Amino acid sequence: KVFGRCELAAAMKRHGLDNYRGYSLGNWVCAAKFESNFNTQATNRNTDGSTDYGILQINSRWWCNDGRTPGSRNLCNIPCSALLSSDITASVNCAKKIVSDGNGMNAWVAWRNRCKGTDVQAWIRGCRL
Ligand SMILES: [Cl-]
Repeated sequence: KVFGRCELAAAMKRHGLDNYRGYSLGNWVCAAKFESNFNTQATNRNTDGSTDYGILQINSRWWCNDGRTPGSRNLCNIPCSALLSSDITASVNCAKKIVSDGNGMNAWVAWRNRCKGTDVQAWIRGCRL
């Protein structure tokens, strides 16, 4: 499904992402906007044979196993199919692991290039959280 901005903000806050590992909620909402345009079903194929899945575009080479990616490490220990659900729990749980591995939100290029450096709290402005 396609989430609305405040709708996603509320779901992410309920899932403990606000200020997780030092990243305020706005960062996560901004990343999702530019990574998948708030669509839980977005997929992107990469040159290395990997694919990015879901609202947070989680990669199959390191994080989830999709069964067609060479050198897959499955660090979140979940099939990539689970990250295409309308429910964001699995994606969020994996996202928490990705940010904890020691490089914060730099794993997400859309966040890195289009969110970082801007006023990200503007992404949750107007929402009841
Ligand atoms: Cl899969």
